[PDB]
Amino acid sequence: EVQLVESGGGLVQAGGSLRLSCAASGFPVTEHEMYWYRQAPGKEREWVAAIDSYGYTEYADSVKGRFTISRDNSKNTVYLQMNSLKPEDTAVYYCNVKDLGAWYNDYDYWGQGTQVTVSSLE
Amino acid sequence: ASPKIFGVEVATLKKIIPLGLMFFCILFNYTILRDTKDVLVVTAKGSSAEIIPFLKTWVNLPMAIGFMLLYTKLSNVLSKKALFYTVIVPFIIYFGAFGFVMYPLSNYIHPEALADKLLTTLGPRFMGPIAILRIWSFCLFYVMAELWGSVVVSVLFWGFANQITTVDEAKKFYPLFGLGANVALIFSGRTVKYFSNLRKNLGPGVDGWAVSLKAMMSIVVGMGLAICLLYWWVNRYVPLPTRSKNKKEKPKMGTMESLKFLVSSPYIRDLATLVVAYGISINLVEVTWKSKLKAQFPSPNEYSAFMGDFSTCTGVATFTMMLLSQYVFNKYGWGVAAKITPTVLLLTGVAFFSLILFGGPFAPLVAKLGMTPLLAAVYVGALQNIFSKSAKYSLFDPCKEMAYIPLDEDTKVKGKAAIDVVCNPLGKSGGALIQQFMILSFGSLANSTPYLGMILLVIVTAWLAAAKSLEGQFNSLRSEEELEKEMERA
Repeated sequence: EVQLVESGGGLVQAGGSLRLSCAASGFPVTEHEMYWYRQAPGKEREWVAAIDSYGYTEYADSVKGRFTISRDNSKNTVYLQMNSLKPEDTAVYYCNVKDLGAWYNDYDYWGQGTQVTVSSLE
Repeated sequence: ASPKIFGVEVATLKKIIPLGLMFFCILFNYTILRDTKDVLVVTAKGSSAEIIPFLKTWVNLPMAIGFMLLYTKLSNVLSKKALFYTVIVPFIIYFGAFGFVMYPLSNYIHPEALADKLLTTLGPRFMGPIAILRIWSFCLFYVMAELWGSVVVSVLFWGFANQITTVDEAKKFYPLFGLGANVALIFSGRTVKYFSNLRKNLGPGVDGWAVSLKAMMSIVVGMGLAICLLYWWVNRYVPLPTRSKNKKEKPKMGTMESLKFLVSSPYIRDLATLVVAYGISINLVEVTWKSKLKAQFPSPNEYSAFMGDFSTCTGVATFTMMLLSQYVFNKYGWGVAAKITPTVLLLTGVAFFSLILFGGPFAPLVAKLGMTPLLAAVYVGALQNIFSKSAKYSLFDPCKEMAYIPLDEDTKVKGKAAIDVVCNPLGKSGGALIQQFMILSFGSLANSTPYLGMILLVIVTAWLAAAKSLEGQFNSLRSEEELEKEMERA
C-alpha cells in the first residue's frame, strides 16, 4: 500500500528554522505531485506547499518567501524547509499524494502528521 | 449492389470492425502496461527513486530516435505485413516472457552482485545508470511499455489504418475509433483495479503481485494475439485499395537520405509542428492551471470535490466531443476540424492568462459572475484542459492520421515513424526545457507568467499557420492523386 511518514516537526522559537521530511513508499514519488498541508486545532486543514513531477515548487501565499519545498529523488523524500518561523505556523503538518492511478483505491493518501510548535517567548 | 447494414456497405464494415477491435486491444494493452510499468519499477527488490526520471530524460528520447532509424531501414527492406509483425511480435513475446519467466526469475537475471562492485568503482553521481543495471529487466519493461504506446498505438496501428483506409472512410470512421478507444481505456482501468484488488484479496502465502502480473501479462498477450489475428484477417479477407500507379519510386534506403528528404519536406514540417505544438501547449498550460488551482482550493476536501466534478465534466465532454467530431468531420472537412483545436486553445489560453496577469482590472468584470478572478482563471484553465484532452481521440488524432493518407507510401510510412515516435517526445521535452529556461531566467514559473503566455501565443500561432499550410497541401495532394488515378484508369 501507500505509506507516507513525516518527521522533523518540533518546538522552535519564533523566527527559527525547521525542516520537515516526508518519506514516501508504494508509488513513484517523483512522478506525482506531492503536497504539504497543515491543520491547527479548531481550524480546517489548509494547504502549505506543493512540488510537481517536474519539481516546480508552488507555494501558498502565507508561507511564500519563507518555506521551500524540495523533492530529493536520491533519497526518495520530499522536504519542507521553514525559515523565519512565526507563532501561527504551529500546526500538524501532513504530506499528501493524490490521483495515484488505477492501481490505488483512495485518491488521497496522507501521513500521520508531525507537530510543529512555534513559541512566542522573550 | 452488395448488402448494406446500418447504412454502411458490408465491405467497409468488414474492414472497419477489425480495425476498431485492433485499436481497442492496442489501447487495452497500452493502459495495462502504462500502469504496470510504474507500479512495477518502483516496487522492486532494490530500486532507486531516480530510476524513472533517468528513463524519462536520457533513455526515452534516444530510444525513440533509435527506433525511428531502425524502422526506416526495416520498412526499406521488408514488406508491409512483414514489417508489422517484425515490430509487434517482439513486444508481445517480451511481455509474455516478462510475465511468466523474467519476473519470476528476476532474482536470477538481475546483476545485483555486479552493480555494487561497479558502484564502489564509480562514484555516487553515477547512481543513475547503475540503478537501471540493477533492475535492467524491469527498466526494459518500462521502456518497452513506453515504446508500445509510442509505436504500436501510433506507428503500427495508424500506419495500417492509413494504408488500408481512404480519406472518406477515415472521415467517417476515425472518431468512431476514438469511441472504443475510450471504452478500451475504461475497461483496462477496471481490469487494473480488479487485479490490484485481487493482489490483496487472495490469501497469505501467495505472491499476489506475481499472480496479478501473470494475469495482466496473459491479457496483454491475448490481446496481442487478437491484434495479430485481426491484422491477418484484414490483410487476407478484405479487398484493400491497391494505390495510384505513382506508387513506384526509387527506394532511398539512405537513413541519411530519407531523413534529409523528411526534414526538407514541407508536409512533414507542418505535421510535426502540429504534434509538437499540441504537446507543448497542453503541458505548459496544464502546469500553470494546476498551480492556480492549488492557490484556489486550500483545503483537501474542496480540492478533491473539485477533482471529482472535473473528471465528470471530462467524461461528459469526451462523449460529446466524440459525437461533435463525427459531425464536424462529415460536414466541414479536415481543415475546420484541424483548426478547431488550436483556435479553442488560443481563445481559452488568452482568457486564462488575462485573468492571471490582469486580475485587478478583471475583478469587477468577474464579480458579475460571482467568482474571484483566481476562480475564473481556474475554471477557464479547467475548460481548456478538458477541451485539449477530450479532442485527442475525437478531433486531433483523426486529423493527424488522415493527413498521412494522401501521401505516397514512402513518405507516408517514414514521416509517420519520424513524427509519432520522435517529434511527440520532442514536444514534451521542448515544453519542459521551455519551463526550465523560464525558471533559470526568472527564478520561478510565477515570475515568468507573461513570457510563458507570450511563448504559448507564438507556439499556438505557429500551430495555426502549420494547420493552414497542411490543409492546403492536403487538399492539393488529394486532388492531384484523385485526378491522376482517374486519368490512368480512363
